Amino acid sequence: EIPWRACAKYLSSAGILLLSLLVFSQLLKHMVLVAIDYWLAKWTDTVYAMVFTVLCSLGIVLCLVTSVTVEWTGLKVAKRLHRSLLNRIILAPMRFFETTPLGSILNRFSSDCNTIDQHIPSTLECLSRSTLLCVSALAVISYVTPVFLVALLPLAIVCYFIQKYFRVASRDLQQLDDTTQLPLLSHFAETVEGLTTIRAFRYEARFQQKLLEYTDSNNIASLFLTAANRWLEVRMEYIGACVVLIAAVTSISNSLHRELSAGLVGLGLT
Amino acid sequence: PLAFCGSENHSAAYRVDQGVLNNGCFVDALNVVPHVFLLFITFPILFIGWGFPGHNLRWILTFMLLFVLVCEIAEGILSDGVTESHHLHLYMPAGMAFMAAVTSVVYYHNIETSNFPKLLIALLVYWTLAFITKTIKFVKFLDHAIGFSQLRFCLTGLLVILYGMLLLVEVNVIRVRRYIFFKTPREVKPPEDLQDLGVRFLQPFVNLLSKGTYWWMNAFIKTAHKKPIDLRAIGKLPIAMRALTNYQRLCEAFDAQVRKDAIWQALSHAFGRRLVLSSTFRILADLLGFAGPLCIFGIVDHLGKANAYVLAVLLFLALLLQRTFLQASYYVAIETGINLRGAIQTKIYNKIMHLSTSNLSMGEMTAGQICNLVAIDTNQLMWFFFLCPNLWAMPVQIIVGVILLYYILGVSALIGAAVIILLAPVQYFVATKLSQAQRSTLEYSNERLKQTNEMLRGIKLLKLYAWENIFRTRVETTRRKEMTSLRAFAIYTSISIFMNTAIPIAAVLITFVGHVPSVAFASLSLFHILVTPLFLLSSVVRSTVKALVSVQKLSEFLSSAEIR
Amino acid sequence: KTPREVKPPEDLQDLGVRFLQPFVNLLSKGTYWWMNAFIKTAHKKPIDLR
Amino acid sequence: RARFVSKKGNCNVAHKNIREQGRFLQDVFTTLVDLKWPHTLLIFTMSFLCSWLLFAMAWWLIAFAHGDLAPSEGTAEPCVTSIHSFSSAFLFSIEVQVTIGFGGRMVTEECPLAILILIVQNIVGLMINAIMLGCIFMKTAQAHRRAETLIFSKHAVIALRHGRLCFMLRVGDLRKSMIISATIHMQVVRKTTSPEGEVVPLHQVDIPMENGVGGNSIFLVAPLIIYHVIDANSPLYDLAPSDLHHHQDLEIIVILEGVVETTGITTQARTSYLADEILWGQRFVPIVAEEDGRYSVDYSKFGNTIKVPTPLCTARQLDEDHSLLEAL
Amino acid sequence: RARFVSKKGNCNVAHKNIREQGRFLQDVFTTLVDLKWPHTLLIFTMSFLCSWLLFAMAWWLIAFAHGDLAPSEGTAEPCVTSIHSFSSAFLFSIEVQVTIGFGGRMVTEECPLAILILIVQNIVGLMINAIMLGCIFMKTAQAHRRAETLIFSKHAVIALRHGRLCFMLRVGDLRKSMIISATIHMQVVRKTTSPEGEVVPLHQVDIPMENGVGGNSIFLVAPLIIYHVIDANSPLYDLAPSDLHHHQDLEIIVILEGVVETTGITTQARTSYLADEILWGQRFVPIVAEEDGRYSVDYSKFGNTIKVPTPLCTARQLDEDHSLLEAL
Ligand SMILES: Nc1ncnc2c1ncn2[C@@H]1O[C@H](COP(=O)(O)OP(=O)(O)OP(=O)(O)O)[C@@H](O)[C@H]1O
Ligand SMILES: Nc1ncnc2c1ncn2[C@@H]1O[C@H](COP(=O)(O)OP(=O)(O)OP(=O)(O)O)[C@@H](O)[C@H]1O
Repeated sequence: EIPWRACAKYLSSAGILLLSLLVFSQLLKHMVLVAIDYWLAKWTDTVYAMVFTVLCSLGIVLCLVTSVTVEWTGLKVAKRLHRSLLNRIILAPMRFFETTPLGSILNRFSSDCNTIDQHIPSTLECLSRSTLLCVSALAVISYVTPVFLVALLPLAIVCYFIQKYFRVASRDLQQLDDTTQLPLLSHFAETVEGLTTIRAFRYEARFQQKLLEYTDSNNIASLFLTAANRWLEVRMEYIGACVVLIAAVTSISNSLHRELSAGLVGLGLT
Repeated sequence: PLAFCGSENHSAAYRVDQGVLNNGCFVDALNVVPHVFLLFITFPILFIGWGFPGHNLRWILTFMLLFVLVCEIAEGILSDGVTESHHLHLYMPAGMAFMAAVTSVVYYHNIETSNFPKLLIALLVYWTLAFITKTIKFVKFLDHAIGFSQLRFCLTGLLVILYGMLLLVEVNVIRVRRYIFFKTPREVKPPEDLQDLGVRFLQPFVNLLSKGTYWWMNAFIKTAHKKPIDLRAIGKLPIAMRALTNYQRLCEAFDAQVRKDAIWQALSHAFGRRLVLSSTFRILADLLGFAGPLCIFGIVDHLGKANAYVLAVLLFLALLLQRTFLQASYYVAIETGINLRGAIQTKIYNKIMHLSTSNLSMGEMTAGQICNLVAIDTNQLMWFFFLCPNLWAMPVQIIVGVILLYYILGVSALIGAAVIILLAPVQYFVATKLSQAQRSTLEYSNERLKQTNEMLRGIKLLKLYAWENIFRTRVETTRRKEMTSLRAFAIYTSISIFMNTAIPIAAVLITFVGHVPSVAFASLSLFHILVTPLFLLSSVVRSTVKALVSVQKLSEFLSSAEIR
Repeated sequence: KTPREVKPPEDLQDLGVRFLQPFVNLLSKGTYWWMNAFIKTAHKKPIDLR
Repeated sequence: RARFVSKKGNCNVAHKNIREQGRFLQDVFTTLVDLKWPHTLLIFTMSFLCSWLLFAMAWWLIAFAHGDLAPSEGTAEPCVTSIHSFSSAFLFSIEVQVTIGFGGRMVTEECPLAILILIVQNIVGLMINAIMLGCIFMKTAQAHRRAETLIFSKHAVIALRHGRLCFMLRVGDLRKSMIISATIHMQVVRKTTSPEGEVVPLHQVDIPMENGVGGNSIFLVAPLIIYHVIDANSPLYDLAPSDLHHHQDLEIIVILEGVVETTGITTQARTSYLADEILWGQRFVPIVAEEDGRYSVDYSKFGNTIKVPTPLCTARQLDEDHSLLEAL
Repeated sequence: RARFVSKKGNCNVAHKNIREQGRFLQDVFTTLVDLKWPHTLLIFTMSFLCSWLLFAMAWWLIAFAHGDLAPSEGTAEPCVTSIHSFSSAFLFSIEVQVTIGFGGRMVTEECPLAILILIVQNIVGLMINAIMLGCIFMKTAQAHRRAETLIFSKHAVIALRHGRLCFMLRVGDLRKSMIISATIHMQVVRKTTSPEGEVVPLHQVDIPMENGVGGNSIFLVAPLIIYHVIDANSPLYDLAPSDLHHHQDLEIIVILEGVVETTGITTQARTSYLADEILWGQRFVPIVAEEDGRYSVDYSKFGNTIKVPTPLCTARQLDEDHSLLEAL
């Protein structure tokens, strides 16, 4: 919904050819990872050796094109963003400037564009590799033991429901973190811009206490954030452990009872 | 069927008594009586509600006991595979022990609220019973047994020692609370409830278990569905939040000054123990998790021609503890980051209150960057001390990985490890290169910030004098310099990303070609596990660079002229 | 949680002055057991308009 | 702005950080009595289960130590006749403690230790049985089943009586069973302040009911009206219409205490009225009529009232204008 | 200088030479009820043991008089089947009186005297069982488990209320279970003297609580403050600050009496305050706050007070200076 649209405009800032190159790169990359090692499974029971090596080479070159595409699209998006925003902003009439407070409209160049242009590619590649290795290994453990899918289906539902639960918690949380973080910068701007007056009134201890309170507030908000994040972390981890156990048990039972090239068993369990 | 240790007349002449305690069946059964006793004496007085010194030691004992009882259940179910009557005396006692330990846990938790420790000494007599029975089993297990399962011997003595240490914990809590017949309870001054006073949000009142698994945080989130959270609907501080932290930082800076009579030295001297604690968590964790591939090899080769089941569920338990320890490692460090953030904001603000105006009027510092440092420097140091423990953690991990390769299937000619061995120079080089670029990137960012700030301050002047094309393209030049520097930065980070993800396939190729079943794929599994930390190290080194430069700017600011 | 509890006119709308079937069950609504009760007093006491 | 006591007697106040712990081993009985039926049931059932299983393990262990499961040689006589499985010892424990004792499995003189176990299990069985039965008794003699039938109109009205402006409310008892020494304690509560300045959040003033004797006992057979005459000593003597509203700090706690007829024990019902529920200027319509040779309490329209105007000022200003009109 | 009643309700007075003896055979039940649990347990257990052993000796003696232990000739049938040892007769007595009756050892028609013994043991068993069960009941329905939760601050404060100098103290109830007809009897005790001269060591004057009605009942849900207004009729009307101290013969006995909600029985808590514990010139800080949709009784800082000055003279001299300032 909203995430789809926001990410779509983000990538829209990039050329459609970047979408093609990125997607093909990720997919072919990790599908070749799966290919080469699941086909090493066929190696544990030379010709296969040499083509194994050429599969390795394909993997490495495809990783390189992948990462290069990642960095280049991040940079192109950032460039289009900063230029277009700066243009549209300076071109706004005086009604906006006199109506809107400067700190807000300023922060989007100050910290928001900073966030974008030097943290988006990191997070995007983290998410991309994570989710693609994930879905790939899911499909593969399903394949090596076709029994596993029946166990997989309810687990995915549990994941979906509890993660939507955590997200409906974390949205309110992160909003609270934002609104508890703003008065820090506000009081700092006040402190510096009216520093002479404060020294004159000799009330320094008062604003010191006020800032102590503000900082304590931000800290408690962040601790809320962390507690929530770690709770979801724990729950999802235990889901993953259950997954591992199911796969291992199913594979062992099937293989030693109904032989299936136990190399495949090791493969699924890893 | 379902006989205790029952088989045909050959073993129906086993329950005979040629010496009562000489019958293994008999001591095996006697070792159930205590667990029965507790499990049935405590349930009612637990369902009444359901329907403290020496916390840490007691719980370490209890969880070690948990692990070894799981091991004993495994051993029992395994050793029952040779008979054909399913004599269940091998494991049934260990299952009752599992349940009884769990009940002891939950019971003492629900008694720790209102401890009537004369009601708690039921545990005293109980652990005495269990200890006695297990000592009897061990003693009579010296002789009268083939001891062909030496693991049986070790686990038996092990449980004996654990029950003994538990008893010692019990006499500790007794003495401290001398109540039983003594007059002095040395009763209490619990800050957990008292010092909290009713407004708090943290772990201390929660048990070590939740302190690892966030059950209280589960409750906290529970309301966030039924009702939108609010700032009044928020817990308060711990009594040691950001004031005792600031005092400790001042005192540690005083100690470091007496030593002197950069700021990293003072920070470390003030702070390093909690960091090395989080690290120790990370090390124990990833070292345990490092016994993952061993389970894989065992799986495959045990299948080659049933102990693979228990071995796999052993890996299951291993990963359970593994990630519940990763959580401890991570949370300690994020908590560290919060404390340092508060303390540094305090200290910076004090410097502000002592800032000389002329310093702001004439030269180096402008309000913009003075607030931008606390806005961004602090976030970056926070993130640096998120990635803090991983740094000291990985080398210990990589060394154990190499040693294992030398002792595992790649025993010799595993040469592919030399690839990652040579990788660390590539990492440090990309590091110093990103560092060379980062200063220019940061100075250009600051220039552009000064640009836009100054611009939109008197934006009406610009709208009036028609100088906005002029100033806008002037800023565009700065943004172009920043774009170029960030472009080099992006090239370098992409180089790091590719090298990161590229060296594992290099390693697997080189190893598997080095030869010219389980071995190859088990090593490949270890290689997955070993490339896991590198993917994060990619950003670890970036955050390292940025934190270095950021603290440089910090010390730059702290050394300013002060009104006095 | 929601009983969707009630608004029974059979008792409420009657208010205490009524003579008919609704409060009686379908069975009596076919067999006049309530009317049996009504006649029951007509032996022991002469009926009146009040 | 919470209600002190719910319109159904719930004391809507949490404790939040009692200092000390509970009762050493007596709180068990009290906390046991007042408790949801299925939970208490389950507790007793599971007590019987654990008592049976514990001695079951005991008897089984004794038979096994006597070397009585293996041999069946015919010569050696058991501690207890004819037990061969833990199931047997469990059946035996049930037979013993429930005092059934079929006879197929029976204690023998061959084990005096077994005789000790028998004595122990019988004593424990009698003790646990008496405890369970005393608890079941004092639970089945429970009160507050009647305290729900003691009803109170959702509204209270004020009107003029004896030329005086008195706060009223109708009381209701639905059971024909009678309450003894039914006593009323109307009690107004608010955050009030002494002249010296101290304020207490839930201050409590026992507002006296107007009784011809002056006492607080009533005799409730037909649901009647309780009322207070607002005198210059009553705190409500500064009250005015339109001062009452759901955002006016004000509430009058109504307490009903008496003895149940069948069970000589005492029960208490509570109801409360904050400012808005106190309807100004009405009168509860008489729900009683002389039935045909009977008194007809039309329990329908129970709390239905009727509006009547009144001097819309404080009883203070009432006495002010009254003195001005009488000394004229 | 002892405390009349301990700060926890202990009546710290010994009797020392009661003239007469106790109750002939009824004091057994009363002295049995209120008594430490293990002692009562042991008494009942040992009653069952002696009842079993006595009839065990009886049955054994009967079998031995019937000439039933020696012969085993097969012809003569026993008084009771298959007993050969005193252990047998003891098992039989347990089976009989506990109503188990396995059957392997069974009464026979061959001895009518044995039938008499059976009847006797059954009657005695039922009588003793009912006695034990009535005692266990009235013990498990015991009070004063609640009377420990009824808490009282370690200090009492005086202050000015309504321009008057009134002695106060906060009361506390920790259980959500409610007390019915909670009644207060503050009672000052000292060694006072009539004008004619007679002095009595522990003289007792019921000092009345200030209640809007005047009665002594309260409605304790949130732990509130009990207070006495010191009038010229109150004995404390000659009290002054700095007259109070732990060596000043003075003490005010506080009595709380009401009905337990679950058990219709009545309990009483006691607390006392001698001169020093009566803090002069303070006010108990309000431990209640309007919680989020609730009333928050912060039970922490329960008896924590706050110091406030005051005219440091007797309520006597208070009215003296007040009359001098009002008639001016
Ligand atoms: N919050 C509380 N909850 C329950 N009982 C309490 C509480 N505070 C005190 N008490 C009990 O009341 C009795 C007298 O109270 P006291 O006024 O001495 O409290 P205190 O010792 O001063 O503690 P605090 O300073 O918290 O009030 C003590 O025996 C104590 O057990
Ligand atoms: N010390 C005592 N302890 C208990 N009861 C007593 C005591 N003294 C008298 N009584 C009882 O009080 C009742 C009336 O008391 P009374 O004043 O007659 O005592 P008394 O016979 O004069 O003995 P004394 O001269 O010791 O007081 C008598 O029935 C007696 O049983």
